[PDB]
Amino acid sequence: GLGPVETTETRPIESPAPGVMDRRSVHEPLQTGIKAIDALVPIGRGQRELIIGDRQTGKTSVAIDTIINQKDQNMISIYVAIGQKESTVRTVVETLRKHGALDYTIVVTASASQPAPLLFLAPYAGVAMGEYFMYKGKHVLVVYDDLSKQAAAYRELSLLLRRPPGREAYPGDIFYLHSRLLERAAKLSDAKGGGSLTALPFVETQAGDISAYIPTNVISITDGQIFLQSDLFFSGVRPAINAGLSVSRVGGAAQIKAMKKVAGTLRLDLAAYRELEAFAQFGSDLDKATQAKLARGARTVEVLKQDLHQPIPVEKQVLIIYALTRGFLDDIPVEDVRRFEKEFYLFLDQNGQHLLEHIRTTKDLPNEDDLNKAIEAFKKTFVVS
Amino acid sequence: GLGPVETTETRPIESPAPGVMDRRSVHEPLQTGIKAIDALVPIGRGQRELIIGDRQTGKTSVAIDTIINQKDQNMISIYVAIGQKESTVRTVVETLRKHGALDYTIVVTASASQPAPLLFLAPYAGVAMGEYFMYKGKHVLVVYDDLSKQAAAYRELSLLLRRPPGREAYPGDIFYLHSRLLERAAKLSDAKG
Amino acid sequence: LLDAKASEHAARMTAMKNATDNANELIRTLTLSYNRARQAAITQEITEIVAGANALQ
Amino acid sequence: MTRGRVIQVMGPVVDVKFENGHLPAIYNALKIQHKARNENEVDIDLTLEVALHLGDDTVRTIAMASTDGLIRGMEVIDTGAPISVPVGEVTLGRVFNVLGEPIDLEGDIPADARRDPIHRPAPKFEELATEVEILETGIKVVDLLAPYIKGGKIGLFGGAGVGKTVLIQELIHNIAQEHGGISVFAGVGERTREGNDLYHEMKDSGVISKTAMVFGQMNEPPGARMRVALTGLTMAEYFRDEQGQDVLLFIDNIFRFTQAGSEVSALLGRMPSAVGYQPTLATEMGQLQERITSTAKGSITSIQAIYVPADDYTDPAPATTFSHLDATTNLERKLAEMGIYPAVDPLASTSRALAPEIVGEEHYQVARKVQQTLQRYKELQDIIAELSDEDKLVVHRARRIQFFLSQNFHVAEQFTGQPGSYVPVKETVRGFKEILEGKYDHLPEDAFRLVGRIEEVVEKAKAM
Amino acid sequence: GLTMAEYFRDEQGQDVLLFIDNIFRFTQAGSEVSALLGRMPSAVGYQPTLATEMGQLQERITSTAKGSITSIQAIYVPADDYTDPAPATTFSHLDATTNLERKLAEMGIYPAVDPLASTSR
Amino acid sequence: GLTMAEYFRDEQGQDVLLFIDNIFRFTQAGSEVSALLGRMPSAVGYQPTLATEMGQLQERITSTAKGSITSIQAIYVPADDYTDPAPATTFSHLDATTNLERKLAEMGIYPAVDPLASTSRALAPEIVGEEHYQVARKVQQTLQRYKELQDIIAILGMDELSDEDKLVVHRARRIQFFLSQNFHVAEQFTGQPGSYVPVKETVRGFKEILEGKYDHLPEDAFRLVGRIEEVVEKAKAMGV
Ligand SMILES: [Mg+2]
Ligand SMILES: [Mg+2]
Ligand SMILES: [Mg+2]
Repeated sequence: GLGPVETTETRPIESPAPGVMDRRSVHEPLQTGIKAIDALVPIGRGQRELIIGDRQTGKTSVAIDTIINQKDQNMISIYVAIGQKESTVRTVVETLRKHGALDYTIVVTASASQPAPLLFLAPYAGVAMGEYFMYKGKHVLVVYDDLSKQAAAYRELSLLLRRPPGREAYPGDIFYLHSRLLERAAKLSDAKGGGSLTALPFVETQAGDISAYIPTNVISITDGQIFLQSDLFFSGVRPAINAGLSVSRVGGAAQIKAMKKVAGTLRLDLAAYRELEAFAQFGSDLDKATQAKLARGARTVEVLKQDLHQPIPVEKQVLIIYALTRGFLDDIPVEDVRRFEKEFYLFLDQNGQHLLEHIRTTKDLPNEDDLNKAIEAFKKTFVVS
Repeated sequence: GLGPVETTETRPIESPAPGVMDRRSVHEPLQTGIKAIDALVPIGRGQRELIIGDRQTGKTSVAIDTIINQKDQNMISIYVAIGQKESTVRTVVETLRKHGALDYTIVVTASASQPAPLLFLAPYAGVAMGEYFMYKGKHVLVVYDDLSKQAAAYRELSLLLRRPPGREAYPGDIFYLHSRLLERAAKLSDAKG
Repeated sequence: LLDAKASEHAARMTAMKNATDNANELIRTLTLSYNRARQAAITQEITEIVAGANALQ
Repeated sequence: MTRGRVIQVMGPVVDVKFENGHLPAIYNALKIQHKARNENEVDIDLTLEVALHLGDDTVRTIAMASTDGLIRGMEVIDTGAPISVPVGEVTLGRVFNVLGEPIDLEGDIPADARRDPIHRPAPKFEELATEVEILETGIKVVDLLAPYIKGGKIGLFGGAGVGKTVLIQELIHNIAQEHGGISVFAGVGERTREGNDLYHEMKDSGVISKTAMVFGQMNEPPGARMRVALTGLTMAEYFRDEQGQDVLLFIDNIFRFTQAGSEVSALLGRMPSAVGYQPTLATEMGQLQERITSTAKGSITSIQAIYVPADDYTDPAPATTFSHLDATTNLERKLAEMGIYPAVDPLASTSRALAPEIVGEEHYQVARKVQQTLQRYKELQDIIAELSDEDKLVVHRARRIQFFLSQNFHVAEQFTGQPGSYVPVKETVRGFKEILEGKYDHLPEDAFRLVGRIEEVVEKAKAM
Repeated sequence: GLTMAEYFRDEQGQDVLLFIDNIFRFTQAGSEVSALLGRMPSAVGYQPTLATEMGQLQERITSTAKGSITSIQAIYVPADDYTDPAPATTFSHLDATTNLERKLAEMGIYPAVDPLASTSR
Repeated sequence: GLTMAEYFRDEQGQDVLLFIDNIFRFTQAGSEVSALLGRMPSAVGYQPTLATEMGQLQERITSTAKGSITSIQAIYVPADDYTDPAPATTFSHLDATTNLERKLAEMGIYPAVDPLASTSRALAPEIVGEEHYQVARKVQQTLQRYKELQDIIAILGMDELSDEDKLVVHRARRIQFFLSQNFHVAEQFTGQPGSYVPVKETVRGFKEILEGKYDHLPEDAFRLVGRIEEVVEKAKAMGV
């Protein structure tokens, strides 16, 4: 209700995808601000990563934090809400407006009370609006609130038109409907301009069952998935990401040199800790390399926790993960790791003003001796309770 | 590709089985040549024995050895290949020809690229070929290399005719399909030959 | 007594190893039966859907 | 004359009405080419494939592209033959789609070339080879433990991050260099990003001059992804039949072939089979795989990547495809984490050609002895991480045996420096027999890393 | 009941409560007529128009600029199977859950609301 | 055959026996026909009229005031599934049932009757007696208790049980082996002549087994014998 929209162009909703020879490999990174994603499951510009999990796991929060983080990264964001409640859409738009994220964002909405064709047509409209910027040299990011509600709406339309059904009554061309949409996200070559479009579809499961028809359909199209668990959400772990079932086939090519040099040890440590986490009740284990690994794993798990909004710059993430992996956190007890990292961030803003600039300008982590001296200097001031 | 076959008789594919008062008990041995079968699971002339196992357990080898062993015994062997690979059928025929087992063997073939209607008539063609010798006083042995492929071909054919499927999508007469075929094997009485 | 304590701990370790192996084998057989049930459920559901849809015509 | 007209359009399914006694045969190709007459129309360039004769001069067909913009009553042309693709030396080094049109922006194939139909019956019984032969790849582990067979089928159970696109390039290079063969790669249900990556990799390593490529993308209608493997198959059959070469054919995922077939069957209104598959699953698989044979002229050998749904090996699709395979090859991560290339599992990999009547008696015995030694070493891991008398010697021999299975490839030279080698089967068998006997027990274990014959390890030890 | 409640929100500007004995039955009733109207069945023998009906019901209770309607709904899960289409469809409209436990009622805690199983957004 | 038996029953007042080789094939053939008759299929593809046809057949086999018809029927279970529509429907017409299981046959126990799922309407204290009822109930109770302990024996073992549980297992294995027998018609397979045991001897033998009288003999001496004196003789010939 702000008046008419004054445009002068139109784009067909059903248009073809860029060809095999019209593309280029993914190298630039997409910074989200969540440490777990940015370290273990990196996303590059032009990728298609799936976010999958049950309800009551907080996927909209992940999407909203990612959207907010793009303030000074020269990106245009599009948020598509399919089958959601109008009240939640209104509060999400109000959250976006407060953080000043409405200067580069477009919202397309088809709530649960709308006719089924609108729910089926919304994602194509979103990607059609994105392609206009994509084909002029810009970078776009499209989020689909749920790809299962669109599939259900399409199934309803097909059954009402008397088209032969299939498994779980879905039509024959239900894989086509989603693959034709998700193959329009690309990274263009230098001859076509150099623009890109990144896609983050959502799929909701029931009781954590990923064997269902649509969940297996969308897993086999995308370039990797992020798994959110309902057990970790209830306990209070935000975000409730699972690194044992999350993959990214683009890999380290979507990362900076410092993050590459830092993330491997963290991955190995978390993998080691995940096996023995369930047996902490029975101590008296091998004193050599069991409780040491338990302590390192607990320190790792505390580092990866985060709070709603307030994303973190990549240099700060790199520096804190470097501090954790080099053995600078063993003296600090588990209950003080969060406060330690917060006060470290505060410390770097005053007396660490050159390491951050070196990482920003060069994209490589600073000299080891200077880093060690800085972390040694901070520890003498931090008072441990 | 060796030229035309010069026969002068025919037999219907669908034919009745011998009656209750036409048979007699089995009292003669069929020697396979394999110690484990010949000592633990003996087989008689006129019997119906099933060989069952997973893929890659080598039952074609058992069939070939049994067919080869009948060189001296006055037996006529028939080998039916349903849904196999034509290359393996070629090599099996080559193995049979080496050991001189083609003087008393007929091979009926329907490979995996042939239509389902042809994959489903092959056992009946084989039994029709065998009954010609059987009803003259001779002794025959017939091998069906896979009934689980005949069943799948029949299910495919019957689903295209829009017939309501049962358990595992198999039709209602999938038992009749096999029972009507395996009831043509018998040990005839002395009045019948 | 010290010899007895050593023997006790060795026996407990070996018994736990055997128990774990048995549990693993049971898991294997249960998984086989589960896959059979999964396939049967899918087949029956799709058959019912198509049988219902064919009734209108 | 011989013009049809559109009657119905339901997504990817079309109906065309023809004249009396002028219907096209099943599997033919029909063409729609329309130019916008007024401002209320669009331009159309579409190809359709005949599927059923419904009666009343009506034919039901599936579409190979998008059907948006079709109007009832538009003219349809009957070509008179199935999809025909160009064959010969003109297809080497180029990228095509299901219709045979190049998609690499290097020009068009001239209209006077020779084209061959997609659909064809399999070779007859009297034209096959009566014996079983062995394909010498030149890779030590594959040649020793899981031998290949001319005209056979191999299942590659690899994945992402294990070194699959390097093994494929090595196979292409070795076959072309030593035997003179040609390679065809067919990608069914292929992501566009990964196709781009593979094309650039092949152009970098230089093998693109000996291979043809066909791509059926993930964003194509189910009819298109169902008939891509047939285009690569008919491109390879030319070199097999006309020239008499030994040709390689790679299939990127044989599971997406069956999935596309099931989607097409659902679109046509058929009663589903068990677990919801098409009633004609086995017939379609057999019609694809029976054209990959070894005749009296040449042979086609197929390497196919298989995905197993739900980790269920008894599922109808893997169970149907496993009855055609002659060998398997498994790549595993931890073997790559130890720096062993290629990362082939030496105990999970199997083959039906490892029998004494095919490879002789020396080869068979050496292979079994290597397998038993490796199995024992695998068993002893729990104890190891002075146990017995012979176990120390077992471990001492097994470390060397496990390290000697690695090799230096001609396609890793551009990244490492080493020339890369090609090891014959007799040489690798002799080397493994000598290692088993212990003739080279007095050398460091690191010398047995990324070398060719058994002389190179001795030279490495001498120079180290 | 919904149209009886909306009058007070839209005309008196009050804050109203709406209790629903079993929302599940609502959806169930729809299926019982769907096949008789001549409609092809969807998964588990439900009507093809399930989410549309539930959304058209549940979207009318909101908080406008005048007043609000807040609804407490009791839901029965068939055989305690939470993946059934009807509970799975209606669970995407809920903001909070309130669990009543017999264990706390036996010991003399009134109300018997479970503190470790009740959730809210 | 039903008509042939009904003539005798209703016209000569005789007592007639009726054997049916496999009553499942009757419903299976009905299912095959109903598809071509043009009927909408029921669950698992069966005919809509399964129960009506079964009842129309099975209600003529009764004992009226003139004579009686004792019918013994063998019923097939498809794919070893006892919850199939046909066995489930036929279960409701029977006075005494006998369920054979493949697991018991795989262990060599013959016949393979399941001792807990087989029922009879004549197992009442006033019909068979009072000793018989108590003996049968105690045997069934011990077999059920042994059945409850199978999983924990499978995973942990026999060393983590109480003394009473070990005693229960000790007697249960003996009872399960003593339920087997050697038949006259099975002589051509094995070689043993075959056995016949009256009721009182069976009750006596199981009463002695339950009392711990034969707890020292090997568990293998109980297989394929007629009576308990034969158990004693077989144990004696075994060197014990
Ligand atoms: Mg959520
Ligand atoms: Mg076979
Ligand atoms: Mg019987």
